[PDB]
Amino acid sequence: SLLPVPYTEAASLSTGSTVTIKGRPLACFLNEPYLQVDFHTEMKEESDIVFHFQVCFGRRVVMNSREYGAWKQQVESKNMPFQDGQEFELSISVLPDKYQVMVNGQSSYTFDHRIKPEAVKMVQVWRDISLTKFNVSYLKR
Amino acid sequence: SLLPVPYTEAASLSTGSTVTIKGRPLACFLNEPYLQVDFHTEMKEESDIVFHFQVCFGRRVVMNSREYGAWKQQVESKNMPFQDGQEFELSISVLPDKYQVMVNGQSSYTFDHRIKPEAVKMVQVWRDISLTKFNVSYLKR
Repeated sequence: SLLPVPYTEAASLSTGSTVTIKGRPLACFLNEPYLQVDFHTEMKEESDIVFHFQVCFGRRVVMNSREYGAWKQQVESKNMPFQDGQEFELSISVLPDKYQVMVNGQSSYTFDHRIKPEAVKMVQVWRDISLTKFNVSYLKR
Repeated sequence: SLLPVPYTEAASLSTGSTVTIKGRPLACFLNEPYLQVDFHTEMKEESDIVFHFQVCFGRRVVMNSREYGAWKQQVESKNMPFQDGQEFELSISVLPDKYQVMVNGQSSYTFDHRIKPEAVKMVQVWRDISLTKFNVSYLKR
């Protein structure tokens, strides 16, 4: 929609940071659109990924990290709070021990830190969505 | 790029028809962009799919049909003629017994007809590509 997709923003994260995303799938869930959010260690798209979050709408969510070019241990969830045909609000909070993903206000996934969040330099949001809002908060020391 | 993605065009197919697509992946192959081409039986995106062609660039290709709302027997290929970071030219020829997919001029996949190609009313091209050319030929009786 308003923001370009794939969407890339330079970013820094630490405990207390929140990444907020508002968007809509580009296809009905029968057609299995995807959503992906990657927290990268550099601006380059081939850089390592501290937190990879990939939704296959209506089916499953996979989370992982990519470290020195290699994918690590995948975490697979069948939790599916996203609603067919609807706009979603996604919040990703940086807690001391993990990322916490809220979907439409509901805690829905968490992922323990494998790499310190301070390693993040870029966030990419892409695949089969339109994006109307993206924000990273910067209020904490 | 120039054409909107997801790209939808009303279409009719019969023996001798060719669907030609020129585009570029939106991500490096390390990030596993997808490409999908679906031949639908109606203009509605939830309609049945006579031919579903889904590339995970650098990894695999899956082909299938969706008949009365249900996916049928998946065909999986590890053939990967697509080149990292490059524009591709995809041709899909309607032969009497099958679809034949050419990638950059090279025969790369085929899929036997499960539903007559005359059932097609729409083609959708979507997922992680930009599109510069789309054509369906209409030269044959």
